[PDB]
Formats: sequence, structure tokens, C-alpha cells
Amino acid sequence: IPEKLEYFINKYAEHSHDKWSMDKLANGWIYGEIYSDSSKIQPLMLLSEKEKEIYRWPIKESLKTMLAWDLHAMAEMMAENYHNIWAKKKKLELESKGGGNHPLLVPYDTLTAKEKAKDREKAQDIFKFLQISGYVVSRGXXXXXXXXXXXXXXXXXXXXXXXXXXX
Repeated sequence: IPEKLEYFINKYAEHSHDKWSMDKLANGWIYGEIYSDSSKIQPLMLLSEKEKEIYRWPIKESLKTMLAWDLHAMAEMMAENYHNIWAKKKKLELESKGGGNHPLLVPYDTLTAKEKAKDREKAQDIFKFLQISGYVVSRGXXXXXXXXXXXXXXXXXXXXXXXXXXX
């Protein structure tokens, strides 16, 4: 976790709280110590104390996977990670409690379109702020290189053919 990115962690958490506050004023939510849903009263104005940071917490983890591992590629990779951590949680807890079978206990290349978009939304939400802040990231001519490799392979094959024709 770099210093400047750690400094931006709190700023982006604040900005996401701003976005969520706009959403919940559009919905209608007034601060109130009593916990309820049908009374539309919550003390952090249904996002509770910890629930307000359940989404801020894995931003540092997303950055750590960024550093340990173009833009569309990391978007889909962070989507895959966001769903894989959820699958790990789910399967470990279900192995502990001996529960039923989840339809999401399958490789990521078989999931339904909505299950991928659900985490792709959070992925793009955390990515657009990194883009506006000037962070160039990648995954971490091509045709000419391919042609050159083919030529090298052809040279090897020609050496082999010469060896064969010599016999």
C-alpha cells in the first residue's frame, strides 16, 4: 500500500459516502438513533456502523491485488476477484455449517450475466476514481513481432530440413 494511495483511500471513501448520501436523500433517509427499516430511520444518515465501511474495507485489498498481480482487463480481473472472495467466503462457511448447494459454486466462466455485472459495478465505481486521479495502470508492432517469431521458427525448420536433405 503506497503512501499517496493510502492517503487517497480516506478521500475516496468519503467520496463514495457522498455518492451514497445523494442516493439516500433521493430515497429519503433522516438520522435517528433507533434502528429500523419500515420507519425509515437510521443512525448513520439501512447502512449501519460497520455496514458503512464494509465497502470501504476491500478498497485497500483491491489495491493490494493490483500491486501483486488494459483498463478493461483489470476491470474484469477485479470483477473476478470481487466474486472469487465472495465464493471463498461462501464455500468455507457452507463447509463449516453443512448447508445446501449454492448455484454460484462454479468457475467464473460459467456464471450468469447478472452475477458478473453485480461486481463489475463496484469494479468500475472504484476504477473511475483511480482514473480521474491520474493513476495509469495496466495488467502488469505486435503483428511485426509475430511475423518475426514465425520467421525464426521457419529458420529453425529450414535448419532441420537442411539436416534432413543432407541425409
